[PDB]
Amino acid sequence: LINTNGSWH
Amino acid sequence: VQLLESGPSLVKPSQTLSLTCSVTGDSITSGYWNWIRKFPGNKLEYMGYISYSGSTYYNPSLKSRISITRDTSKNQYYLQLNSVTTEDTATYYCARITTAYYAMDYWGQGTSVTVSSASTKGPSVFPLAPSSKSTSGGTAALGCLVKDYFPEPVTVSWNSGALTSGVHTFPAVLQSSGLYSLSSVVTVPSSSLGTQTYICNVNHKPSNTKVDKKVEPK
Amino acid sequence: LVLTQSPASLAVSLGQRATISCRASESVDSYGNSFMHWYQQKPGQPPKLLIYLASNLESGVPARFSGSGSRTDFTLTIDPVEADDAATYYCQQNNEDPWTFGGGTKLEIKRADAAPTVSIFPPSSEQLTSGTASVVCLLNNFYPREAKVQWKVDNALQSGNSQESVTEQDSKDSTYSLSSTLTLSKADYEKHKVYACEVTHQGLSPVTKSFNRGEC
Repeated sequence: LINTNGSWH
Repeated sequence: VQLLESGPSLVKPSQTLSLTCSVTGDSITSGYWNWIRKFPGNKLEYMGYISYSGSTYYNPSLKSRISITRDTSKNQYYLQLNSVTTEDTATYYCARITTAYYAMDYWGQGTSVTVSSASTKGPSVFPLAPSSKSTSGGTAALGCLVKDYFPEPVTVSWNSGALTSGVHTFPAVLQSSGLYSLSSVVTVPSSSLGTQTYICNVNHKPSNTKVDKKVEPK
Repeated sequence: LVLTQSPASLAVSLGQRATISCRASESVDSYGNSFMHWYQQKPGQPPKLLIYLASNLESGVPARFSGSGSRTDFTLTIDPVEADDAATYYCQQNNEDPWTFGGGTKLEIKRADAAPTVSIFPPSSEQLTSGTASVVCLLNNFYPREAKVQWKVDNALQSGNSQESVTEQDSKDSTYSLSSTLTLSKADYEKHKVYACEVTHQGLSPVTKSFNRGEC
């Protein structure tokens, strides 16, 4: 997973 | 993995706070790299990260006056907080997040930042001499008074760290003058007072001061 | 999202079970994981990762610690609790913006009562030189934390000229220590002879620890 603006996806 | 923070202990209001985090044992081009602060009163606030690719995420209640940057060829990243106020006094931590845990596993020892117009002042160190009035059983109490410094923090060791058993370094009190005062104490056998040397080692990095005081019985 | 830590504090006896709860206002779960983590912090130390992803034990953490829950309901449990476990505990969620810590939970260890050993220290001659006289009273290794310290000077009660601080709970014997400092001018200190520090504690009658000026 990777995080973008707080959310992991 | 080791993270070391650096920066100023005392910043004036409405000015910019600038902190550095140096990383060793790992590259900042992997994972995420966070800033965290602890306000007086112990509440914890996440500030934000810079990712392995240079992208940032900021706490919405600080996004306006915060910037996080990095330098990959120094394994360093940097916190900037503009227009500080007294409410930004806190201990500031950097920390790492990996995809193995998705949590902040490795931290650095914090850095204390006080926002204030007052000038830095180094402490006076006085002995708390052991005597028949600080002894009980075969145990003698003794310590050092660390008086009238600013700002926080002060750290105290005994015998350069060789003496850790029995030590109590109390929280500092704020005197009506604006200067902090602190005491540290240790308990030792009273039969050791004549042979063993006891020295308190008082470190006040904000004033760039270190004081070593030998304490002897009355 | 709001993380409600409950309770704010919690006293437990050695060997018993301590449960700390953390509720979110929205689910912190995504992609098959609970993005909830528990940290322990002690004075003068960064926080320490105990439990990541709600139930997973960090390496080098004793299995006395454990966490459970999903969605919006998580708990940490220490069973059996040890003297080294006296600390503040925090939950933290990073599933979604804004990442937030819980308010914290101060864990106290309940032990048998311990009266304080009272020491008194007169001002050093080096400080008197400066024209100020600090007098320090130490209350060492006592439980419970509640203790009252009153200063007397020639049997007269003092107000507004003293301050005190207490240490956190000791990681080995689960006691507290207390330091009190009376501050006077060198001139005032030289006009009085009996300097006394009277301690009321549950583990004690009151015990006045005094010194006399000049006299040994």
